[PDB]
Amino acid sequence: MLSYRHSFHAGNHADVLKHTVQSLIIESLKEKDKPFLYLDTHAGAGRYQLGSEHAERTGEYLEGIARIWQQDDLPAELEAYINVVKHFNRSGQLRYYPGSPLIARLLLREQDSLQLTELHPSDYPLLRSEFQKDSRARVEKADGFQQLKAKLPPVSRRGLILIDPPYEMKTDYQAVVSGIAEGYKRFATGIYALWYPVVLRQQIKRMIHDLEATGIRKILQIELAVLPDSDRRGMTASGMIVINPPWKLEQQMNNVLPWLHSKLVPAGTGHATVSWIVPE
Ligand SMILES: C[S@@+](CC[C@H](N)C(=O)[O-])C[C@H]1O[C@@H](n2cnc3c(N)ncnc32)[C@H](O)[C@@H]1O
Repeated sequence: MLSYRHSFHAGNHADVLKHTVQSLIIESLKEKDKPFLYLDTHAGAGRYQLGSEHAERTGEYLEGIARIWQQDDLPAELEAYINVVKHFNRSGQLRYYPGSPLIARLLLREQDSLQLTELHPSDYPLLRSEFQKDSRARVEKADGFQQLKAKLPPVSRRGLILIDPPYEMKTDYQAVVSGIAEGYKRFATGIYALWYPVVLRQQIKRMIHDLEATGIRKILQIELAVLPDSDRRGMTASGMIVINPPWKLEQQMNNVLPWLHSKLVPAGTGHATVSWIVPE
């Protein structure tokens, strides 16, 4: 029960993909002056210490953010995200990694809003202190999936909903789908970004089945695999499923995925794809 700790994984290849997509979506939303909501259902601590014992045990950040953040030929699509990372590592050494709530905190504007939830008794107080005196943000110790009912639609009528669970309980694979259907019912023009791991390809196929069955349209799938699928290799890939993706997102991902994959996976194994689960 809440035994998952994101500090082991912070800044790994999956975070790099996830936060790339988050930032691009946010930048798109800012192309209109009107305010929007950023909703993070499973928000985490806010930032992560990479020198921590948990990070270095896996050291997964070494094969993720570390391989891209100082590249001189960084694609223009990655600048906003990487400039947030640099902000938290101004010494030029990689010591801290910003979670989704801090990427949002620095990319959102004065008029925009954040609604964040985190249940874990270590991570919640940490997240709360990240947002003291930032009156744009509401931070609660509550179930994230329940927010898709309670907080939608936003008063602004615009927004990004990031659903990023740890999949520690297998039930998450169903809960993400029913959660999205509940959210969509309330706010059908929302942008929903669902992160998923590939541990067993089986469970992803089924999840995508259930998503298709909701009848929701306009669903984009972005996946980066560092290894081919297996049933004995832990997490070999991760992806972002985006409902109502912004107009440029498909092209931006086509622009940046080959570079990303080349940097994250120098051996060239696995794959990286962008395609539609359900077209318009
Ligand atoms: C991996 S993290 C997400 C990190 C964050 N979104 C980021 O990008 O930096 C998943 C988190 O969800 C929390 N959690 C698990 N179940 C939850 C629930 N039902 N509601 C809210 N938070 C949950 C965990 O404690 C953990 O911090």
